[PDB]
Amino acid sequence: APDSVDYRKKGYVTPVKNQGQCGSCWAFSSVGALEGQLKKKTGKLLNLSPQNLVDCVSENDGCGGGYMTNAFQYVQKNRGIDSEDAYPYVGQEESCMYNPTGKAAKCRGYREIPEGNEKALKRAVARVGPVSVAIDASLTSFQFYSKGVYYDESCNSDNLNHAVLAVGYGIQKGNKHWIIKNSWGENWGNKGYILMARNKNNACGIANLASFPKM
Ligand SMILES: *C(=O)([C][N]C(=O)[C]([C][C]([C])[C])[N]C(=O)O[C]C1=[C][C]=[C][C]=[C]1)[C][N]C(=O)[C]([C][C]([C])[C])[N]C(=O)O[C]C1=[C][C]=[C][C]=[C]1
Repeated sequence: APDSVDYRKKGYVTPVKNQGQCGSCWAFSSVGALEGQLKKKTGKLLNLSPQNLVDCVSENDGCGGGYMTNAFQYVQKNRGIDSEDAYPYVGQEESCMYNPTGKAAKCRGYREIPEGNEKALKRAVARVGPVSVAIDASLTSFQFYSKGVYYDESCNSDNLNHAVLAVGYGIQKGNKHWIIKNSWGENWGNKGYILMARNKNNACGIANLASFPKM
């Protein structure tokens, strides 16, 4: 059977969102992993609140930045994250307004992935599901991508600036690839997604800041 898994066609992933002018890609990513696990456990997908993370994870910078692990730690220590209808995305920073009633998910910790480990990452996405990863997105070839398996010898594994979410992997045609869910509306890349090279020596440092929440 094909060495591939694509969570989109299993109801594990939600519609592609646009982050706007807010640097909350880390919030979208975190929430993306939370939704994947939700579906795994409860069997039903629901849209979680990225804004809830933006305004409440004080350990992070809000629209300035943040780490997914910090957002995980928050849903565990606060025990609950609202749904989108319970705490809509306003495209900017505002006072934390967690509405306990609107809670739609919980998590009991989180697990990282060995820095620079693509084999282990494959195993995670295969075993656990949608993993939150961070890559170097500061590159024009990446931004105007439209189709195919993305690869550029200048993607810097040391400059992780954009958080994203791995929804699977595969071989489009000869080339191994990580199926990525970006957060720049669905007008970007291939309807919101982008296939990135897999096994071509830790391309873009996709496996350097990976993690997954435990549920
Ligand atoms: C993300 O939101 C980061 N934002 C983006 O990558 C881009 C910015 C652009 C300059 C490429 N997107 C953006 O601004 O959206 C605008 C837009 C919307 C729709 C269409 C087009 C454009 C938030 N990420 C962070 O804050 C990250 C967190 C993780 C990557 C760690 N912070 C970061 O990378 O800096 C700190 C850091 C230090 C050490 C190691 C890793 C990270």
